[PDB]
Amino acid sequence: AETLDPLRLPLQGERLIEASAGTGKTFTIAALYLRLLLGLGGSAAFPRPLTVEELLVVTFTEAATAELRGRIRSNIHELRIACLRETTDNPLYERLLEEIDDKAQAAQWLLLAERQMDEAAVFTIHGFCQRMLNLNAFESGMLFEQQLIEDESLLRYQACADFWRRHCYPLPREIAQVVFETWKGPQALLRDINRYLQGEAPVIKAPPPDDETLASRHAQIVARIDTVKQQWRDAVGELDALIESSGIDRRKFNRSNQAKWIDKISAWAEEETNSYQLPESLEKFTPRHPLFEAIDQLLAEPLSIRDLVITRALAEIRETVAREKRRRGELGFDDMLSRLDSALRSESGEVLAAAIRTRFPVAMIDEFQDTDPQQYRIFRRIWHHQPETALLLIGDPKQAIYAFRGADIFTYMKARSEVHAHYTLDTNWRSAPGMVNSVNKLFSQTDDAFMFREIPFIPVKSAGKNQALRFVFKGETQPAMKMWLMEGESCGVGDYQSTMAQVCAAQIRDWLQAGQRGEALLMNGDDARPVRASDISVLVRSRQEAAQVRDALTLLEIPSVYLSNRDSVFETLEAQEMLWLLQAVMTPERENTLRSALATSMMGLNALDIETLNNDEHAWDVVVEEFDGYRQIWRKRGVMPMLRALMSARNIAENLLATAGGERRLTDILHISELLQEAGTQLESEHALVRWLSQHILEPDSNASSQQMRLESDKHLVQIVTIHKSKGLEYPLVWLPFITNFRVQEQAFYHDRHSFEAVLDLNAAPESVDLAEAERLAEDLRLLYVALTRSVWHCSLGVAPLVRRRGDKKGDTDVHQSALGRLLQKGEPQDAAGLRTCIEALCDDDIAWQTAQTGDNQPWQVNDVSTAELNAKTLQRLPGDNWRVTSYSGLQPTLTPHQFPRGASPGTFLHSLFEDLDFTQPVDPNWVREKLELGGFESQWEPVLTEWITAVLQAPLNETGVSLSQLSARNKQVEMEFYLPISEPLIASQLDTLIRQFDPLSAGCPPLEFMQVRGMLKGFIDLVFRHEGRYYLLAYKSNWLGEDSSAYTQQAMAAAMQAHRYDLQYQLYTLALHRYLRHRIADYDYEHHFGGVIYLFLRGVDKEHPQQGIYTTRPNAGLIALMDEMFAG
Amino acid sequence: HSEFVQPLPFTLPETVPLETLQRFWAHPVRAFFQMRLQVNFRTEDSEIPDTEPFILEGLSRYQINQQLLNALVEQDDAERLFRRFRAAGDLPYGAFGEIFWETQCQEMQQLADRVIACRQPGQSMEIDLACNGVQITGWLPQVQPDGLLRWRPSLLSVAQGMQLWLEHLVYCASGGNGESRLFLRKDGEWRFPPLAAEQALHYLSQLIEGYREGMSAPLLVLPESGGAWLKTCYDAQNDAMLDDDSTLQKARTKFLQAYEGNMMVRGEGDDIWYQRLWRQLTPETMEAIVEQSQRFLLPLFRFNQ
DNA sequence: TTTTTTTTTTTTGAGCGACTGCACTACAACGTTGTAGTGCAGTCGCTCTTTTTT
Repeated sequence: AETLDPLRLPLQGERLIEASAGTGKTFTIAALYLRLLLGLGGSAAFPRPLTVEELLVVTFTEAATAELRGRIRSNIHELRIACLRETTDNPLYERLLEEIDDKAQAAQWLLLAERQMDEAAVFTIHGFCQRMLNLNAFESGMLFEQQLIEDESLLRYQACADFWRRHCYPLPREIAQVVFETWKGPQALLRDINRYLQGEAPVIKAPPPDDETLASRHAQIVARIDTVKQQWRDAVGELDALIESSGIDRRKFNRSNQAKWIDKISAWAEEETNSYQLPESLEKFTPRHPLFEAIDQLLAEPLSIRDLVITRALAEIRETVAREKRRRGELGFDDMLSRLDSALRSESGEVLAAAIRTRFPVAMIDEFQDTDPQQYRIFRRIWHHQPETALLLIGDPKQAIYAFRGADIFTYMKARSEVHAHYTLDTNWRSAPGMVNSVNKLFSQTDDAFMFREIPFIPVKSAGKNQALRFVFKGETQPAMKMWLMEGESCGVGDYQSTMAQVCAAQIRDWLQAGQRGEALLMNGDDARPVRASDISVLVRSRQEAAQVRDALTLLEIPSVYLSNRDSVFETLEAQEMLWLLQAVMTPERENTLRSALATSMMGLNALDIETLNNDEHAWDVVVEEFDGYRQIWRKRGVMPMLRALMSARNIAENLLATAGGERRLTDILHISELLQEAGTQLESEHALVRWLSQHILEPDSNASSQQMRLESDKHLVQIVTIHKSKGLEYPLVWLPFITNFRVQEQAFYHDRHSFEAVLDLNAAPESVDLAEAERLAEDLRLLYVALTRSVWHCSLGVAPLVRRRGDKKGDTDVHQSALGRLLQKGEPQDAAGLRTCIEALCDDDIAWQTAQTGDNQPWQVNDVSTAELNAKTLQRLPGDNWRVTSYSGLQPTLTPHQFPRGASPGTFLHSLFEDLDFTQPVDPNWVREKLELGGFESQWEPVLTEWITAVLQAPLNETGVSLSQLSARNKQVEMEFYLPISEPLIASQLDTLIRQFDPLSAGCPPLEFMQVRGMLKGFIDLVFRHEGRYYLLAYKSNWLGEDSSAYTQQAMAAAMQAHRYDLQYQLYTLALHRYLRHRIADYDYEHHFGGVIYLFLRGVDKEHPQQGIYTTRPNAGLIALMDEMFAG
Repeated sequence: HSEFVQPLPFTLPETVPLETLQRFWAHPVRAFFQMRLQVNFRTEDSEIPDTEPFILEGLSRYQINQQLLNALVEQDDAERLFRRFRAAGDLPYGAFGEIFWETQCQEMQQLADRVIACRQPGQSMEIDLACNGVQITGWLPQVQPDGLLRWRPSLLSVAQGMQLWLEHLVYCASGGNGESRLFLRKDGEWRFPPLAAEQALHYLSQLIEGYREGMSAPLLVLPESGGAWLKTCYDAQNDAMLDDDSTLQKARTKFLQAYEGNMMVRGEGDDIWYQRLWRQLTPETMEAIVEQSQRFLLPLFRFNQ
């Protein structure tokens, strides 16, 4: 390998950058981005400078892409400032400014890069795949709009249930017995194959043929058993082997066990006594007959139907899932990768790859250790050997810890074998040089410490600016790595975990007790910093050991947070308490639910309070009244106003903040309230949100929004974090209590050492188990390298002679089967004394060891401080007056028009019919039939409807007898919308008396009550029309349910006007029309131009009665001026 | 937030039925919640599953085993009950339901060969007792002349032993010289020898004092974890409790194993009645539970054979 | 076409592997008996990760 310089890297072909742990990888990506933007390098430069929309940056985590985009934006701004100033304070920026000859064009290009930073092509893997599938949809074959689903386990379980229905149901008893012996149901089969159903489908070594069913395999194994049974029945009754001292003379009784075994072939499990009839075992304890060799050939491979059912499940369930998602049109996260790989798999899609070479002629792929084989197949399809396009795989093989998710280090080894050039980062900028020397000492004990040939380890170099970092104690300078060796010969798992958790808690309380007095410090040169609780971090691997660390740390009065906590908030007790509270709010009449909700820990009441609440009826009446008020707020204002009024009236938030350990409960209550408010806006009913909350309590599925958050940020806490969640982070002091605990992989799923493909061995062959255990040990070594390289000042290790084997004292321990003992004992099995000598052999100034001491003196000291007085500001006045833009409604034989259905929708339909129809042209019956077809009414009403419409249009509505047919198109104006201003507070008492002074219809009609309305008033007049130089208004009222006879005279219409209060609407219409004719027409008089207002009741118009149906009214011409003066000011 | 445990005034009534004592000693914290202050935390019922039951586990398996054990205790036709359970859809379809019914019939026949080996026809009798000025009225079902015979398709637990001990105390106090036997699964058996009237009345007065103590204050007597701690600390050979550090650590290990179980078995601490009192199991409350279990659950393992 | 009621929970791990006790024959020390090796059965520890993509 070679060293990497960001200003001398040739950006041609494929390059492989191995950025070590703690190195400036994110800085190197920004440096290469600036190099690709400005086109720097000279002979090793790009042939042309590229824009922001041509540089492709690929990183898996979305937050990592956002952080990288922000860092690249900051680097672009800093380089633009340094190019405008021709000076900088950074040496890499100094060399970047020295490499360019021109300054104005580079500054203009950096300004255009800053302006085009929003359209930067820095996406994720699945985001880039979705963008390429939606962009070039023709060559790929992707729909334009699709619905992404977050959880795929439901459809996978449905397809597994369908496979179990269509495969396991028509089987007979002799096959279903073996199927039941393999798996109890489809859930166990899904739990077995769930790591293979997602992602790339693996290749099964020696698969069954496609025509072999379960019955053929069952008959084959039955015949294979029956042949051995026949050979035992033929060769029975003889004994010719020599009797040994190990071989007891009871073997004939075992032959009796083989005498009763051959009755039927309905079973599947043979006897263990056939193991006594093996020629390889009898010789070690003379076999001449081939019956023993036939028994050994029968027991050579396990008789199992499991592999064929697993192969049929992997052939059927994935196809059913893909067919269901093609039917529903949905897509998944890995489905984008599979669709892009199938598009590039085709013949035309290669040209699509050229389109990608037209789209981005460069690629910088970050986090190449987390690369699926589909992703590398795509990136090899696009950017293998084509000219003018560059590929930069920036990754680290020593950090590939996501093999459980779908990543694979054999893909990285294939990529390293395919590419030619290699570059590495020598300098490490994170940790102290003592920790760097400890890492380079522990991992360079033997050659190829990561046990693979294509993953070499190199000694990294520390930074020059961080060479003075020292974690100093009260005594002297503490070394970097302190391997706390637990003393003893052999120990269990739980006892070792408990002792190392107690030792870690004692070290945490010793660092915090001496840190608050100015003894333990972090010193950079001469600068010093006291160690707070946020500096010490415990690195665990599982949730159970994290809970063990938290329980062992909360006993010594030390609060700790779990950053890797992915548990749902709906699975706690607070969600059930909120469900009980919502059920008590929704149903406050039944006292049982209210009593069950009041006694919860959220309210916080004693048993005496509940007893006095059950005894006193008046206090329970007050509780029922305030819960009915909460129900009224919940029905009127929503979820969060009711919850805030409940938390403010009961004052439970202050009581939970006063209680120790209740702040996390309060943050969980607030998050549950936020999620209930987010789900309550999408639901109309009130009980539907309660059913949704009960369903989400019953559904423990984990979404990105429904996870537990950090409880507090101001108070420093000990941060427990898993190894996968600590990748790329930074911690001052790191404690590793369970770095020696290891777990043996049982399933046989490995990768071939030549083809580098995923090989799944369904049979229990020992070679596949060893080849899978080697990859498991390499994953454990990579986890060890990730967990060791996150400390800056000090890391502590927990070493112990752990024995996974069930024997207590066997003379050897299993630490060589772990990741730490493979570097300590150099990959050799030793004893506890051998482990102690291997620990004491590598003793330097940075690496020391001490024994594990079990002992506690005092938990901690609180050292609390007083709180200053604080108050909240109060608003002096009202926030706003009653300003609202409202309308009039805000201030308030067999076929006949009498038999028309009375409603709001037929009224609006008749209003639209009178609006759309022309008054000059005669009414056509087919147009009425078309309008009834568009509206959806009955077709039988149409010939009566058209003659009723013509009878309405023939009836004149004026004091002179003017019909609607005499109005031309320029004279009419339909649906005039007006806005009317008012600057005074509209008092109803000062307005109703002014109306009653002039309007004769206000003899009855007691006055309506409305608030002081100041602002604008909306209105929609139906029709305004002029005739013989006089303007007229026309409105439509069409409800008219209570009249069927000819009783709609002028008295009944006046009573309807007084009842429905259309007098105010007509008066506002006259005021608006007066103001409109005053603004439009110069030299305007109200008596000369205005003629009156006509109300047209549609169901009251008769052919013989011209007066019935119409209602003509003229104001007194003095109310309009006073109303204009009142509305003006 | 003040503590939920408060000394409440409670007067012991004259007539306390046997059903109230059985509901108290089935779960004392639940009986303090749902009967004294009448607070019963009613959880919502489970939703309908999306698929047919392929396996049998939980309440449905226990009901199937209960009906199969009640059918095999009278030597009835198991095939008729198989057709009855298959016609309702509670069994898996086809051969798998037959395999499940065959293994459950094998297990229930293995249990019935021990149950009806010492079974005699007995009728229900009346119980009218006067202990410490307290009247106890009730009925005991299936009282045979050999003693008390109960059978349940469950595991070896301390709550069923407490129930059998309460029935044996209420049976031996009014006549009834004889043993009391309960047969569980996996060769589990609770046996109590016959006692005199004085010892039975003394232990019944102790249980009545525990009942009147549980209504005023929450009686922190855990059956499973307290019984595990006691049977780790008890020695049946010398009739005395050990006090060495190894037994005191193994009893703490058994208490932490029975309180919070593994990721496959629901522990005793995962309950809606215990999380209301305390959020984290403090060692002071742990020692209080240990003292209450040593005070109350001691004749369970003292007279066990 | 009218109308009645009712408050009781229950269950849930088992296969892999070792420790120890009893039986059972092979073979050498002193025909018979003590010691050694192996098989079967009752009883008991242990243990079942990690995560994010529009």
